[PDB]
Amino acid sequence: FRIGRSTELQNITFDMLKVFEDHPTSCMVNHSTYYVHENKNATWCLEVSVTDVTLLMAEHDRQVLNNLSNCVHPAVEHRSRMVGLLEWIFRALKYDFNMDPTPLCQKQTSTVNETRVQINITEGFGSHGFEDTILQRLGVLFGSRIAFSNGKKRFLLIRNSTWKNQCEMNHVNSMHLMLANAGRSSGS
Amino acid sequence: FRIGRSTELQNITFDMLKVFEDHPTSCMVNHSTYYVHENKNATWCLEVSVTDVTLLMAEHDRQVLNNLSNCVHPAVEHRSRMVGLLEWIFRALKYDFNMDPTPLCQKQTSTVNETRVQINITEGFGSHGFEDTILQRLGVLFGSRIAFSNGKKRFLLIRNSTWKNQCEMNHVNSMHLMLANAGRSSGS
Amino acid sequence: FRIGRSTELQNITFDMLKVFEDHPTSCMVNHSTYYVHENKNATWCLEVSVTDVTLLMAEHDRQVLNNLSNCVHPAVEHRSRMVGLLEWIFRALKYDFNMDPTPLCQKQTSTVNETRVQINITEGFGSHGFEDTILQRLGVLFGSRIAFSNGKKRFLLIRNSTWKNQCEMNHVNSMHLMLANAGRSSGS
Amino acid sequence: GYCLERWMLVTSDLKCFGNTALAKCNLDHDSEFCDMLKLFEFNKKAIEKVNLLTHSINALISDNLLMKNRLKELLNTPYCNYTKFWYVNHTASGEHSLPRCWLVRNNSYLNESEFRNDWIIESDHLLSEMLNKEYIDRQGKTPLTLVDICFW
Amino acid sequence: GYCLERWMLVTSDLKCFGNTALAKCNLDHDSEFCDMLKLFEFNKKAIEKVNLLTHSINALISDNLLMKNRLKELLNTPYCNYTKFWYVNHTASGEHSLPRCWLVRNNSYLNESEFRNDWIIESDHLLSEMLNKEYIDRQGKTPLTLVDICFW
Amino acid sequence: GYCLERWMLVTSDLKCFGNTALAKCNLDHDSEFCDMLKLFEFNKKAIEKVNLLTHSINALISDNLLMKNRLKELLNTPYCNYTKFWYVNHTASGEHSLPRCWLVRNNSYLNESEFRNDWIIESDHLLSEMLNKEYIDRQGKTPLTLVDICFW
Ligand SMILES: *[C@@H]1O[C@H](CO)[C@@H](O[C@@H]2O[C@H](CO)[C@@H](O[C@@H]3O[C@H](CO[C@H]4O[C@H](CO)[C@@H](O)[C@H](O)[C@@H]4O)[C@@H](O)[C@H](O[C@H]4O[C@H](CO)[C@@H](O)[C@H](O)[C@@H]4O)[C@@H]3O)[C@H](O)[C@H]2NC(C)=O)[C@H](O)[C@H]1NC(C)=O
Ligand SMILES: *[C@@H]1O[C@H](CO)[C@@H](O[C@@H]2O[C@H](CO)[C@@H](O[C@@H]3O[C@H](CO[C@H]4O[C@H](CO)[C@@H](O)[C@H](O)[C@@H]4O)[C@@H](O)[C@H](O[C@H]4O[C@H](CO)[C@@H](O)[C@H](O)[C@@H]4O)[C@@H]3O)[C@H](O)[C@H]2NC(C)=O)[C@H](O)[C@H]1NC(C)=O
Ligand SMILES: *[C@@H]1O[C@H](CO)[C@@H](O[C@@H]2O[C@H](CO)[C@@H](O[C@@H]3O[C@H](CO[C@H]4O[C@H](CO)[C@@H](O)[C@H](O)[C@@H]4O)[C@@H](O)[C@H](O[C@H]4O[C@H](CO)[C@@H](O)[C@H](O)[C@@H]4O)[C@@H]3O)[C@H](O)[C@H]2NC(C)=O)[C@H](O)[C@H]1NC(C)=O
Ligand SMILES: *[C@@H]1O[C@H](CO)[C@@H](O[C@@H]2O[C@H](CO)[C@@H](O[C@@H]3O[C@H](CO[C@H]4O[C@H](CO)[C@@H](O)[C@H](O)[C@@H]4O)[C@@H](O)[C@H](O[C@H]4O[C@H](CO)[C@@H](O)[C@H](O)[C@@H]4O)[C@@H]3O)[C@H](O)[C@H]2NC(C)=O)[C@H](O)[C@H]1NC(C)=O
Ligand SMILES: *[C@@H]1O[C@H](CO)[C@@H](O[C@@H]2O[C@H](CO)[C@@H](O[C@@H]3O[C@H](CO[C@H]4O[C@H](CO)[C@@H](O)[C@H](O)[C@@H]4O)[C@@H](O)[C@H](O[C@H]4O[C@H](CO)[C@@H](O)[C@H](O)[C@@H]4O)[C@@H]3O)[C@H](O)[C@H]2NC(C)=O)[C@H](O)[C@H]1NC(C)=O
Ligand SMILES: *[C@@H]1O[C@H](CO)[C@@H](O[C@@H]2O[C@H](CO)[C@@H](O[C@@H]3O[C@H](CO[C@H]4O[C@H](CO)[C@@H](O)[C@H](O)[C@@H]4O)[C@@H](O)[C@H](O[C@H]4O[C@H](CO)[C@@H](O)[C@H](O)[C@@H]4O)[C@@H]3O)[C@H](O)[C@H]2NC(C)=O)[C@H](O)[C@H]1NC(C)=O
Ligand SMILES: *[C@@H]1O[C@H](CO)[C@@H](O[C@@H]2O[C@H](CO)[C@@H](O[C@@H]3O[C@H](CO)[C@@H](O)[C@H](O)[C@@H]3O)[C@H](O)[C@H]2NC(C)=O)[C@H](O)[C@H]1NC(C)=O
Ligand SMILES: *[C@@H]1O[C@H](CO)[C@@H](O[C@@H]2O[C@H](CO)[C@@H](O[C@@H]3O[C@H](CO)[C@@H](O)[C@H](O)[C@@H]3O)[C@H](O)[C@H]2NC(C)=O)[C@H](O)[C@H]1NC(C)=O
Ligand SMILES: *[C@@H]1O[C@H](CO)[C@@H](O[C@@H]2O[C@H](CO)[C@@H](O[C@@H]3O[C@H](CO)[C@@H](O)[C@H](O)[C@@H]3O)[C@H](O)[C@H]2NC(C)=O)[C@H](O)[C@H]1NC(C)=O
Ligand SMILES: *[C@@H]1O[C@H](CO)[C@@H](O[C@@H]2O[C@H](CO)[C@@H](O)[C@H](O)[C@H]2NC(C)=O)[C@H](O)[C@H]1NC(C)=O
Ligand SMILES: *[C@@H]1O[C@H](CO)[C@@H](O[C@@H]2O[C@H](CO)[C@@H](O)[C@H](O)[C@H]2NC(C)=O)[C@H](O)[C@H]1NC(C)=O
Ligand SMILES: *[C@@H]1O[C@H](CO)[C@@H](O[C@@H]2O[C@H](CO)[C@@H](O)[C@H](O)[C@H]2NC(C)=O)[C@H](O)[C@H]1NC(C)=O
Ligand SMILES: *[C@@H]1O[C@H](CO)[C@@H](O)[C@H](O)[C@H]1NC(C)=O
Ligand SMILES: *[C@@H]1O[C@H](CO)[C@@H](O)[C@H](O)[C@H]1NC(C)=O
Ligand SMILES: *[C@@H]1O[C@H](CO)[C@@H](O)[C@H](O)[C@H]1NC(C)=O
Ligand SMILES: *[C@@H]1O[C@H](CO)[C@@H](O)[C@H](O)[C@H]1NC(C)=O
Ligand SMILES: *[C@@H]1O[C@H](CO)[C@@H](O)[C@H](O)[C@H]1NC(C)=O
Ligand SMILES: [Zn+2]
Repeated sequence: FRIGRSTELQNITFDMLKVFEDHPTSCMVNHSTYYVHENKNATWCLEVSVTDVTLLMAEHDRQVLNNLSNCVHPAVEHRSRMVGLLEWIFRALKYDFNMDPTPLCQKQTSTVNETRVQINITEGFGSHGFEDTILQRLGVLFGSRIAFSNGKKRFLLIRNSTWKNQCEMNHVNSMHLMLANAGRSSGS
Repeated sequence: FRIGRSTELQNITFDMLKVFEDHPTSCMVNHSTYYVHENKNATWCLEVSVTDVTLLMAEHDRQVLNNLSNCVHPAVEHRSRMVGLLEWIFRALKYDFNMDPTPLCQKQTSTVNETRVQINITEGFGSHGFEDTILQRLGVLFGSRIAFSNGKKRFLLIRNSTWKNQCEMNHVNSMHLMLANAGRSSGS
Repeated sequence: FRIGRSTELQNITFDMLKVFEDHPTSCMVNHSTYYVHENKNATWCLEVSVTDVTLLMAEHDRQVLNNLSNCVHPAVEHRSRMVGLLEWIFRALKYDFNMDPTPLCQKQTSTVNETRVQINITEGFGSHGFEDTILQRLGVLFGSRIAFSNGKKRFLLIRNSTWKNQCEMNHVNSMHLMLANAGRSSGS
Repeated sequence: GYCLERWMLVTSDLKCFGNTALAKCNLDHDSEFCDMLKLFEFNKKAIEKVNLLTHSINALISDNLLMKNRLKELLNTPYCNYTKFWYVNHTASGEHSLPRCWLVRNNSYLNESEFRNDWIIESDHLLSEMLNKEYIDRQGKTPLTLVDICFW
Repeated sequence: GYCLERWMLVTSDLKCFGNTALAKCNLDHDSEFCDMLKLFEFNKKAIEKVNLLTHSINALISDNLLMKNRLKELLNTPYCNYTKFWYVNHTASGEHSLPRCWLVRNNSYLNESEFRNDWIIESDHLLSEMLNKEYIDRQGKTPLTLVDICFW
Repeated sequence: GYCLERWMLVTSDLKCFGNTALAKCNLDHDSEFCDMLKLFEFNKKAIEKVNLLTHSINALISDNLLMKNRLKELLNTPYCNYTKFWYVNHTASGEHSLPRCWLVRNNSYLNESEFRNDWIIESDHLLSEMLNKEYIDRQGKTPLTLVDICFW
């Protein structure tokens, strides 16, 4: 691009792969579905979804009360990394376990082979504006416009899954995730 | 105002109403009595006071243990907004429910039509300097000189009341309140 | 020092004693042993050590669950200051009592005259990277290179002791300690 | 430059600040006026529905400057309460300084004499700036080679 | 000046930016390019084992600038997504401006005309800068007393 | 300029730093010396009873600069330990640069040669600054119109 007879408009594009290969990243499939990935070579991931379907019940499932680690089965080989990444996500949400609604996770004898963590974001369950806080935090973390949309039941659900390259990693999302988790060790 | 033969001193005064109409604000009646207003048109408010009178007792009243929302009666129409504003206040105090003294709130069968939250700031009840921390936080939040004054019983009491234009709103107080509550949704 | 025929290299050394006489400070004996001191004239202190032998057991000792102040005997004259300094240390470590492993402190009927607080940093007890997080936080706080060293049992132990001038005062360590504890009252 | 809306101020008049004075906002971190301008600009662009003020309040309002002013207020020291700002205006030319906070003591605005030394030098500086931009403006257009030719 | 390794960029070419342009990084707080340079320098000096990126991510990346760009993205406003940066280069001399972020709308890079005023005037500044450093360079070497003697 | 108290230093001598050198503190964010000056000023004005140092420690001490220096210390890289600061002083005139931190390696102060390039060029800048303020001072007083008349 030639601005004038002695001036040219030039550009450079960065490659942020080696900076963020070994750190947690995230990406958006659509405005309701997000994926968090421990590092590039991890064969598993955690998807975060805004749902209108009640998947866990207080009468059948476990309350997360300072025991989030119990929500992952002891036989999972990446159990420690899974619990870590769950904590990374909870810090990224600015979640306050003292005042925010108590999350639910699946019963210990669940037949389904995935870890569910359910936060009730239905209006009136938490304080006024708690659901808007969660949706706007999702927009900050993943670039979601779900907060900018039109009182039924909603839930923020984090479930584990196998990594199938569902979405391409976003290094801006990586910077948001790491900034919300300053001081927590990462990178191998 | 004239400085020299070719220059003048002049000023502008800002109007901060439209910026802070829809957000929580606060006001100082005197150095011991404070009001937090959820927004300009709200007919209720939360009074925060430094008292020497024991109003709630551990033997008769409930202690706040991850259930602050239970301290507001379910029949209150603005219950969700009141619980939210209480959380805004606790978050503006930099309160740590893990290490700070457990707050008390009124019993379920209380005859008085007030939601009362009591924090014991008597010397020796918490760690050394906890009461000074609370009073200096009150000074930062509301402009209080109570910390800069002359070991009896003291309490920080947050009760609910009807808005009666007890003060005039302060946008510096609003700025402090919002800065302590960054990311929490507000404004309607 | 003479840089040239008309210039010189000059230096000034600061004396930060009077700035930090009345505030908590910390020292490194070696890469595993650190001491936190309330102020210059305090006759007690708290040492923080990375140890390889368990001192407290879940079967015999007390879990720290919103009751850290119970870990100091009521008869201690500096009990309130000791509990405060323990909270200052826990804030300096960026400890999250909701998601981090529950600390242990000694039983009520303990024969030893020490207040022990034990955090299990053995690999697998917490989430992945928790021990590295703690060791790197120790490096940030005291200048320790223990994180930069070569899966046996490991613990972070805070015990109380008498100040015997174990180190020299370090004002960089004081600055880190105060930055992690912004807003908490100190200085007498 | 940037023109303040009528609802922003209380004087019921149009106040436009030139870009020359407002260019100092980016470098300065102790200017409460620039924080107020950022807040007003964010609110204006939001008005013209989800309120995002809590997400950007850190980026618009400096917490350290607000803390410093509050601590000055608690110690009965002159402080900024983010309401009134003074600036020096060259009436003949229209050039003006970046507005500075009008300090407050005992719930009363500081009198003009009590910060006279503040608005004297500023005025002087303004004049000096008006005598320093002219040299830079000419130097921007004419290269050094042309001046060298005139010497010989 | 400082230059970027082959793995840093995607153009498979060597890119050295002079210290004159990079000197504006310390004063500016709205430059995403300087934040990217700080990240890349930290990563490079770490590569040449404990990763300390989470300890210094605040020091390298401005949370306020990232938050502002994210909020612009959420409002369907042009924003920086920290990938492509444009700069004005004086080809004959090699002097160049500090690179600025190439904005994005609708998941598409902003077209050159859509921010023409950003790089027209910027280009002008470059030329003016190249005509202002010459005066300062001469003024740095020759004292004012020598000029006074020439007058008399 | 601002002059340090006897108890602030360990040399048992009076050290006054001019306002010209200290004016760079506001723009700079990597100067540990300016952070030390802010701490000392806050302490002095507090001494001349509630201590408010924990409320303003963030405003006086940059956590990012401290974290960067600590991380350099942990990696066995030269770092600032906030104790000794060096500056270049023009003995004949008394003008001086803003003091910069004397780095430390292996619990030992860095030798003068190991950062010679830091204080060679710095010294040069001082002289250049002493030859650049004179031009600006004259330009501040005399307008451009007077110079134009002399040309014709
Ligand atoms: C994290 O940790 C929390 C606690 O800190 C766990 O929550 C507890 O989970 C246990 C085990 O499932 C629950 O115990 C069961 O509760 C029921 C009775 O509890 C009464 O009291 C609680 C007060 O805590 C009330 O909420 C509840 O309504 C009841 O009034 C029964 O369903 C169960 O009875 C079973 O055991 C008894 C004897 O042991 C048998 O006779 C019964 O037939 C039956 O088998 C059982 O006692 C406990 O209630 C939960 N507490 C709370 C507060 O919710 C979380 O599960 C844990 N999370 C993870 C992920 O580990
Ligand atoms: C997402 O998260 C979920 C939930 O946390 C994970 O699902 C768990 O996966 C583990 C393995 O990683 C499962 O554990 C395995 O289950 C099998 C046996 O289960 C039966 O166990 C007894 C047998 O009668 C009964 O209760 C019942 O029939 C159960 O179905 C076996 O495959 C494994 O046992 C074998 O290996 C272990 C360890 O090597 C040995 O001790 C055993 O002897 C045996 O050789 C193992 O126990 C676990 O059940 C799953 N949890 C749930 C809740 O279903 C997902 O793996 C995870 N996904 C990703 C991608 O991360
Ligand atoms: C937030 O949540 C907390 C708990 O998480 C609530 O605090 C509990 O409140 C309940 C209901 O008032 C209390 O239960 C009552 O406690 C007494 C006996 O409790 C023993 O154990 C507790 C340990 O938890 C000790 O503190 C206490 O000293 C006792 O040793 C009795 O007063 C009550 O007995 C009543 O019920 C029984 C049968 O149900 C009857 O026989 C009796 O006659 C009587 O009616 C009752 O059990 C409980 O103790 C509280 N726990 C704690 C830890 O304080 C908060 O109230 C809640 N806050 C809000 C705002 O909702
Ligand atoms: C500050 O906070 C306090 C405490 O949280 C609030 O006070 C509560 O106010 C609510 C209403 O907002 C009160 O609830 C109402 O009480 C009345 C009935 O109370 C009696 O209930 C039975 C009847 O025998 C007995 O236990 C006893 O006699 C009680 O006195 C009625 O006015 C209301 O009932 C009517 O409305 C509801 C809902 O519409 C219907 O379900 C009922 O059938 C009926 O039509 C209602 O229940 C509550 O009691 C108060 N709490 C306390 C602790 O006293 C303040 O309102 C709040 N103030 C502000 C300004 O925010
Ligand atoms: C901070 O607060 C926590 C609780 O909030 C305290 O932890 C409790 O400590 C008490 C003792 O101080 C423990 O009580 C003892 O526990 C055993 C039985 O507990 C059952 O249930 C708990 C669930 O809470 C399980 O962990 C446990 O395995 C058991 O299934 C027994 O050892 C004791 O019995 C004693 O009393 C009974 C009657 O009172 C007698 O018959 C017995 O002979 C014996 O004397 C006792 O009940 C309690 O379990 C602890 N809770 C938890 C969750 O760990 C911390 O100690 C406290 N910390 C500080 C520093 O104060
Ligand atoms: C580090 O932290 C530890 C643990 O918190 C502290 O050790 C405690 O120190 C206190 C004193 O500060 C000890 O309390 C004293 O113990 C003695 C009596 O203990 C016996 O008590 C009965 C008597 O039969 C039995 O249980 C048993 O035999 C005990 O050994 C006495 O010296 C004291 O009592 C006297 O003073 C009190 C108050 O003045 C009076 O009420 C009494 O009547 C009597 O006159 C006192 O009770 C406590 O036991 C220690 N804790 C532990 C766990 O051992 C360290 O002091 C602390 N160190 C530093 C440097 O800070
Ligand atoms: C998540 O939170 C929501 C919001 O509180 C919960 O849904 C609500 O559940 C309550 C009962 O717990 C429902 O109240 C009932 O409604 C009807 C009359 O409207 C009737 O069955 C009863 O008299 C009672 O009042 C309430 O309607 C319902 N709200 C909505 C919007 O559906 C939900 O249970 C929570 N889910 C989990 C998994 O935690
Ligand atoms: C708020 O905290 C204060 C401070 O701890 C509590 O007051 C204190 O209560 C204790 C008992 O719980 C009092 O101790 C008693 O004092 C006398 C002798 O001095 C005697 O009755 C007993 O032997 C016992 O030692 C203590 O004096 C008292 N302190 C003060 C300053 O009054 C208070 O109970 C707490 N209130 C609430 C509502 O939580
Ligand atoms: C601190 O945390 C560590 C790490 O989890 C705990 O040590 C671990 O303790 C478990 C039992 O609770 C040990 O598992 C046992 O190991 C052998 C076979 O390897 C056998 O005895 C049992 O079948 C069982 O699997 C585990 O080996 C052990 N890990 C290490 C590295 O020693 C420790 O108990 C915790 N300590 C405290 C005081 O909390
Ligand atoms: C900043 O301080 C000034 C006074 O120094 C305040 O202006 C006064 O406001 C009250 C209402 O609270 C009026 O009754 C007075 O007439 C005003 N005085 C003057 C001299 O104008 C102003 O409100 C303060 N602003 C804040 C945010 O505290
Ligand atoms: C920044 O935005 C640009 C487009 O404006 C993105 O570049 C696109 O990347 C996708 C893959 O995600 C490619 O398929 C497209 O071909 C690219 N488009 C162009 C025009 O180059 C870029 O990935 C974005 N970066 C981030 C971090 O979000
Ligand atoms: C900064 O580092 C210097 C050395 O590089 C420290 O000065 C030494 O202090 C010890 C006491 O700890 C004295 O015994 C030495 O004689 C000093 N050495 C020199 C060369 O002066 C200084 O204490 C350090 N400051 C901090 C805050 O760590
Ligand atoms: C402040 O000024 C007011 C108004 O004159 C006066 O009443 C008061 O005593 C002064 N001092 C203090 C400390 O408030
Ligand atoms: C953005 O541009 C795309 C591509 O042309 C178009 O499909 C879309 O409608 C535009 N608007 C929005 C709000 O996404
Ligand atoms: C972008 O602008 C150029 C001219 O600079 C024009 O040729 C081109 O068509 C434009 N692209 C689009 C997609 O409008
Ligand atoms: C640092 O220098 C000291 C003093 O000479 C020396 O003993 C030590 O080996 C050096 N290296 C390290 C890594 O400490
Ligand atoms: C430090 O450098 C000086 C010259 O500037 C030299 O004389 C001296 O020996 C050096 N010191 C060490 C310890 O190498
Ligand atoms: Zn800055």
